[PDB]
Amino acid sequence: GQRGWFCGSVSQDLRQFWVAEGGTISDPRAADFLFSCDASHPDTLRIYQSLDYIEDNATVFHAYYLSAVANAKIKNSVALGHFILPPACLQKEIRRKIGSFIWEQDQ
Amino acid sequence: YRCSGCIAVEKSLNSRNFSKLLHSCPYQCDRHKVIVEAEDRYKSELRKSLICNKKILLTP
Ligand SMILES: [Zn+2]
Repeated sequence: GQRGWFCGSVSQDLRQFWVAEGGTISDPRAADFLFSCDASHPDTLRIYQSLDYIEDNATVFHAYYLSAVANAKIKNSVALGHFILPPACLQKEIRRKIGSFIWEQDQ
Repeated sequence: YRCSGCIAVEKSLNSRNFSKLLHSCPYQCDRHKVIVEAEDRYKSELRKSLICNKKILLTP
């Protein structure tokens, strides 16, 4: 049983794969999996500013998680944590903080 | 190699369980330490926006 929704800005390919394979597939408003290929001004904002996101009851994953699984053997491997999709207002600083060298660590 | 989110392969893990998974995990990789701290900042500011606004008053 794996319910999952997709913001408007998601490739139909990814939605098709979700339909085709997984647990029992369903795609309601609330769901169990929150997928998106965007975090700027799509439907996804309605997650980020929900109380569930504030109270750690909602994590948005990048819908390319499904692409990674489709190009894996079946469903094995492909940990979710790699596809955490944070709010776009954070991403600029997340990249830099990760990319920076040890002699920099600017903050 | 143990590190939640990088070994997040087990079934039943989803968007409701995940945030609590990492927080509960004794050992976290740098990438997820960064993302978590970044997300906590965002969530803090939503809360502090609700409690501050510019008009909301604190009165019994
Ligand atoms: Zn990790």
